[PDB]
Amino acid sequence: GQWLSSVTRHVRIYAAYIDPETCESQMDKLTLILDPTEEFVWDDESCNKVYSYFQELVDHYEGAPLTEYTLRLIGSDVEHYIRKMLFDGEIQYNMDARVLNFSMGKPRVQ
Amino acid sequence: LMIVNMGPHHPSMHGVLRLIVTLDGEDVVDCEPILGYLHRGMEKIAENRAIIQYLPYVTRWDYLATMFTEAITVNGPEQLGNIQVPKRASYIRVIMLELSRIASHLLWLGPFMADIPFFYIFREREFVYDLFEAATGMRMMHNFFRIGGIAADLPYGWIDKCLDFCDYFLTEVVEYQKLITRNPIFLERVEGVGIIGGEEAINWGLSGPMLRASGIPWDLRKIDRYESYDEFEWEIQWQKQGDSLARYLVRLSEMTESIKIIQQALEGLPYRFISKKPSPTFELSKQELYVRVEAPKGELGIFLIGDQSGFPWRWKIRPPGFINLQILPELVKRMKLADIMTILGSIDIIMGEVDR
Amino acid sequence: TGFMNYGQQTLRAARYIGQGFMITLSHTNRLPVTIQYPYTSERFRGRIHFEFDKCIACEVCVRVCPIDLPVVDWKLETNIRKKRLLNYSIDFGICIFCGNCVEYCPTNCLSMTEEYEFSTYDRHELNYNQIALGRLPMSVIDDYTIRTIWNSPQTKNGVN
Amino acid sequence: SIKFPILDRTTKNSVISTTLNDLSNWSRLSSLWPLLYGTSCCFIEFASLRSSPRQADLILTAGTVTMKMAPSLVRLYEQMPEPKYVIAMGACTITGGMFSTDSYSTVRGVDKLIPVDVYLPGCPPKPEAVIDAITKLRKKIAREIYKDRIRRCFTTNHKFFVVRSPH
Amino acid sequence: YGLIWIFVPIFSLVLGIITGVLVIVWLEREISAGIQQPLGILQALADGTKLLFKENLRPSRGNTPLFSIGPSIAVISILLSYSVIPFSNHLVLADLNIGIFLWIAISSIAPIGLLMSGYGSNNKYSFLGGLRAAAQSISYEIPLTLCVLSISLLSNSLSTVDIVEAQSKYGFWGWNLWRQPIGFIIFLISSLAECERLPFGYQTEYSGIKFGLFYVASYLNLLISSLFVTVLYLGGWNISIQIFGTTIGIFITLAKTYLFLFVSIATRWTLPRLRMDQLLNLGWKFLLPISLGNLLLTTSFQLFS
Amino acid sequence: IGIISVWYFLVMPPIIMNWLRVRWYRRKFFEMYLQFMFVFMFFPGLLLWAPFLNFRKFPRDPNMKN
Amino acid sequence: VKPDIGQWLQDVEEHKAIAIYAPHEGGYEGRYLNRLKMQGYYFLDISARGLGDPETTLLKNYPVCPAHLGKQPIARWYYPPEVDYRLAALPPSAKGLVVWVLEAKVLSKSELQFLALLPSLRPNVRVIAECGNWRKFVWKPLAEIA
Ligand code: SF4
Ligand code: SF4
Ligand code: SF4
Repeated sequence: GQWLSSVTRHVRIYAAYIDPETCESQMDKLTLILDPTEEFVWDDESCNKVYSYFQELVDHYEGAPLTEYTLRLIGSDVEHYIRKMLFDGEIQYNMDARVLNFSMGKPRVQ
Repeated sequence: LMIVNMGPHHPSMHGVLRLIVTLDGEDVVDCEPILGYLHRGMEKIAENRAIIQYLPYVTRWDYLATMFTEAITVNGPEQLGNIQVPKRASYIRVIMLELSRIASHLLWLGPFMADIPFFYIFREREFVYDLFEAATGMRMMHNFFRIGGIAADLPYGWIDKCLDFCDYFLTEVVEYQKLITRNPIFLERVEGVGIIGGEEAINWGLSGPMLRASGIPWDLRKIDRYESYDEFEWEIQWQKQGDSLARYLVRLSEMTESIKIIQQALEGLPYRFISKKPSPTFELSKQELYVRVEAPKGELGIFLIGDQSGFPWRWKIRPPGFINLQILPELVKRMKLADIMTILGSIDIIMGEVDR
Repeated sequence: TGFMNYGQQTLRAARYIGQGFMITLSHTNRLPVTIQYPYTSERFRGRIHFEFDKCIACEVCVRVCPIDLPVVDWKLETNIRKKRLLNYSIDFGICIFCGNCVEYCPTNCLSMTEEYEFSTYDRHELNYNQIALGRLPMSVIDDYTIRTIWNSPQTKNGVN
Repeated sequence: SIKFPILDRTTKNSVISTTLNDLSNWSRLSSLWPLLYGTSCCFIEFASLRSSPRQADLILTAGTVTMKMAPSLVRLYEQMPEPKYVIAMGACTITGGMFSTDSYSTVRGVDKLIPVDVYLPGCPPKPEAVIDAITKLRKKIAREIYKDRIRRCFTTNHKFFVVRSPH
Repeated sequence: YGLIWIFVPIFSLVLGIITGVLVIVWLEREISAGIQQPLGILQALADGTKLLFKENLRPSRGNTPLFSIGPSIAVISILLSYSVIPFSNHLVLADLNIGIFLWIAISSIAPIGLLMSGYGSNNKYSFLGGLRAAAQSISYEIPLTLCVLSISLLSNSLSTVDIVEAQSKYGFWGWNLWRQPIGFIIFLISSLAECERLPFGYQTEYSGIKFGLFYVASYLNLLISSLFVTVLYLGGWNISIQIFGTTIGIFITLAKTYLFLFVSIATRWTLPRLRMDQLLNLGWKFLLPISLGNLLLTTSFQLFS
Repeated sequence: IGIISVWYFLVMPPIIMNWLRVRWYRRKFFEMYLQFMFVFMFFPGLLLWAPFLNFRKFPRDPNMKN
Repeated sequence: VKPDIGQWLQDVEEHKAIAIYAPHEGGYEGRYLNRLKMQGYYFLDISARGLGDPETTLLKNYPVCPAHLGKQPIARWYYPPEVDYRLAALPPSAKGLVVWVLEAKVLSKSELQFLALLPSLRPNVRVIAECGNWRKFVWKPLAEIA
């Protein structure tokens, strides 16, 4: 149809004309919407680091046809990068939403 | 030619499906049915699971009548291993399979009469699920089909409720039969659609109500001598009026024929629960066996190529209604957006056996 | 006389609307049953009752399961054939309550009950323990808001 | 390891404002009115218990959600964005259900897709289980005091063009 | 004193129609609890506050004044015509020399709100639905005002209090049930069919307070159609076969509008959609010619009167 | 009229709600029809009796074991 | 209904273990939880319908045990405790206490409810907000039977 995205938690492709939060119409501008559900802390410098890492990953992982399988691969290893960043303590949790399910497991005493 | 999206939440409730049409004006002319919505991957997991582990998996196909799926997937290994089922448990299986056919046709015509209400059929359905609770114990998620027959025995209350179901049910059925003769809005709002004949329904792929809609006395269990069908009363619908009300008379006659089969099988009682149970675990053989049973939608089928192991090497299902979904691209040519609700009702399909 | 034929069609339509109105007026007289909130038999296959000391060996719940969900760690104790079972962790979000090992248990300590009120606020709360799976749910006769449910009878018309 | 809230004070500490908050919260906990969202094995509870896909904020996901179902599902949550949440009423909206190991085209719960308050036992329970679930949810919303109307947008974006290769 | 005595019938009438739309909501819930099997009275106000306290939900389309006033005109097109009902021999809001004619005008400005709704929503769904709803509001207006005209021709008056008095001369047989039952059937099908109730959306971008406006506008449309069923055919306050006459007459006309609410909701639940082709086949080739037919019949019949 | 207003708003609604309670099942559809007409006529007096509910739930002879 | 009194807050700050005897008649239970939340506190949820060994779950870092679907190993890891990590889940200093909202009075064992109420006496910032077996009215009886 018109929606061509692989949208999960903290990773949303959204290749559309979205400069601000008003959606549209669809183009090659992939607007990476992060944290829709207010699940973690997401400080602005760490968000800039994760966005720059995603920019480097989509720069080095392109060259093939940017169809949906590359979108699954890039959202998947972006979620791996977010998981390994929060496991090292660069991304703390939130405890300001109405769930706080601890989606990546409780940090241990190790 | 404004493209309809035909979204996931339909105005009707008959599953999730995609029927994008160019519709020049209000006349629909070209259908492109997109599927894959309620998909599970039954074949590869069934190759990765055993018979006692894909035997809980046979519930997500035709869940308006769950006896047919587990019935054919247990009748596979029974004729595969050539293990005889006693007559008592087999006849009780016939009774509960025809009761599930009753349930499938009434749970078709419930939401079909709701689209074109719920407690007009739920007065019956509460006693129907009471019969399912007295038969196996679940509502529609039963696991009670073994090689020797029913996993349990019938209690002393279920046979009394089965005796009471005939004069509990047939009277409200024949009170519901006269409505289409009385009410002309069914003579003017669903009348006309279904213009395929018999030489064409044999030609494409059709079976079940769409094949018996043309006046063909078609039955697998009459052609194939199965479960002593020639002992009981039979009247397969040779109704040759073609249209959707012909299909409604087909379904009324199939429900009444199942009522006659159960009513003759009320006092039959020709014999234990499970014959040939030495051990809890067994295996399967390697043959070229395609087993089929008379579905309420027409020739549900199980394809099997064995492995002589705990897992089947090949497990492919031929669902009735998914082969019956092929004819709408041809039954879309000269109808309306107010007609496709009647079309997807008269196909009598749910998306459990479609994508699977 | 085509408008006369329209009038005859509406005469048959009015006869059918009157007859179906009598049918639906009779259908509105379904007073005694009225299923609603409270404000079955033994094979409900709801909440599964579990016993810890009767659970001994063979790990058949992890094998006959369609998804293999049970997680039980065990370390063999010498010369007494004791597996030292711990942490009978069952996730009911993973669990289907399809009931294979309930009747396929060699020990038969797995039995079903009539409890189904496990709607919870978090998925990590669903990981239940072995002592939480040994709790008698409810005696449903003994509520001040639950009457006798019409199990054996139907359309009793006795509350009124 | 969590973050820190603000937690300054409660500015609306009059009797009239807390009375109106309690009454609006209890009436918000009283008027569920779901858009149903059946089309699966959990549709069967609807006959025992609108059509505008931006109206009913108090929807519960009573359906088997897959990967192809997921873009329309997150678009529908974008059509219910701010006020209320969803209730997972299926093992497949929680853990992927009975196919939690080996299913490729089925998401392992919508707990990686959408904020979920209440998790059900899953496969069609009794029709009073949904009543107990919406009663619990009413107790949850009764705990909520509408967060004292406290608001933040991230807006992460790159204006560099991707190395695209369309059809 | 210069505005209090003038404002309080308006205020009491707004409170009365809010209680009446509460009645219609919980009464359709009661008939659905009868055909489908306390706290529930305030559940309708809980519905109203759930629809009230919500999000604005405005998309990126630049029709913001029409987006604002769409459901507003849809509400006005019913609410402005509650100044019309003679509940008794007194307590009508205005003298209203043209009684039902203002109601026909305000019910005829409803497709303006329907087209403003069809353009305020940036969706082809609500575009097509606003086209259909405006077209069926247009289509069902003519036999509606035809049977309105025939009753006003029997009475030889347009003012509603005059026709409500005029129905009580022969007695119980003097009502318009026994004067025009055919035109009563016309007014039945026009009342049930116009409000997107007896046949059948188009709110796919209207949410928050605007969805509540469409909600209350539809059920107040049902309210005003029911109150015109009372003041046209059943009678206003007369049961022939001071202060207390007003208090019993409001009970009489509320029993009559409860009668029509039960009949209308029951006929809604026992009839399906006309599937949009028999709808227009009715309202143009059948309903309008027979409305002209009994117009000619009542035109021939008022010669001797 | 204030006397008649407080009479209709105080004496009527508990007896009306009580007749709605005690005749919830013992009714013809003629009786349910006239009760629906009555509860339609008699709506806005039920505003002081809507949140309060005291003699409603004891279908046994139990004891307050809370 | 709606009896305007904060006596349940006085009970939760005096006894801190009260059985909330309240029906399934909608959400008439969280309003006192909302008044505790508006006082600066933080309230989290639990349910005793599947909570076994409650003192061994609120403390002593009960094991994670991730449910493998016949593919992964056992991986007997130790998840953090319920209320110790919840006391660790108070990042500011203005939070005066932590409310533990329990919503399952059945399948609870009277002994283990007394053990959980004594665990609310263990930490001073812990509030027990257990259920009261669904009476018709709203009654806040303290932990006397447990
Ligand atoms: S409960 Fe069943 S599976 Fe577990 S140890 Fe005992 S026999 Fe084996
Ligand atoms: S209850 Fe059902 S799903 Fe769970 S382990 Fe037993 S058989 Fe498997
Ligand atoms: S968990 Fe099972 S029954 Fe429930 S929605 Fe998913 S597939 Fe259907």
